[PDB]
Amino acid sequence: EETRGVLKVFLENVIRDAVTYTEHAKRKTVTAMDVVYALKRQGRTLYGFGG
DNA sequence: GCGCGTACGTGCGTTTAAGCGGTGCTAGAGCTGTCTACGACCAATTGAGCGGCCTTCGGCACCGGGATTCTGATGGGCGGCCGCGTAT
Repeated sequence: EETRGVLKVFLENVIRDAVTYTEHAKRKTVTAMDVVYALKRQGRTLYGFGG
């Protein structure tokens, strides 16, 4: 139960960062691309899927 | 170290819902195409900003003068010294 709470914490913040750009971009269908930059912000850079 | 307790791992059976590949639909990203507003650039004038330089009143904490309270030598008067001393 404890971890689910955190998992949620983490998703929330990242998706929070991600969603804004997508809105910024005048679109709904939020991209994988945002998922990542948003991750790069919080400080969890990912190698694999992007740009 | 040791001992008590119990909770969490390992199993089977029951059960529940992910993953698969099948189709359909249209939304929303991506492209594309024309206009023009807003930002860069160059100019000239102006005062906000920085170095240089020294300001004044208020607040913390040390202070100031005057009446008043407590301690000390002074002193006549009632008593006691019993022991040397003059007079008959």
